[PDB]
Amino acid sequence: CDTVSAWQSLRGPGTGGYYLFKTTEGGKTDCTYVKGSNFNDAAQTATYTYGNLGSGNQLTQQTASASISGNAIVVGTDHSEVLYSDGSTCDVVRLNGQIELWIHSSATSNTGNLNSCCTDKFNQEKGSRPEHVVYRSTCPNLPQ
Ligand SMILES: NCCc1c[nH]cn1
Repeated sequence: CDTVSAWQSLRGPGTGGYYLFKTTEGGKTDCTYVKGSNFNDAAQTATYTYGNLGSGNQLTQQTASASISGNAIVVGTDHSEVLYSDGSTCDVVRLNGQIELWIHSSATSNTGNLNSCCTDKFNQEKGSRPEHVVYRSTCPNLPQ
């Protein structure tokens, strides 16, 4: 289960975006997501649009520059260390001690059949910490 690089994780397929599927973090807002655009492969920088479910059944949106530092995806002060990513469908990252399993928008109808490398890494790294499911099928589509 050789991981792709942090840049390959950030960029993913280069289209769509990622929903937070499971996390060790409690109190997370439903439909937490990130979506990259304006990918600069040379500089390994992108625009991130991110948010979660707000009012009126609409996703919130805030933008930030996303970049890479070592093996972490950097958004503001958040450095999310890439534990495993396939660069295509899912990522397992560590941020503020929390273990997070993110899924590409193309993978949201198969959450029981995700890349074994992603689920194995998430299950290993969370240890005895209870998981929380943040994604649901009724989450709105990502910002277009
Ligand atoms: N595809 C990477 C998703 C992500 C998680 N955290 C920051 N970005």
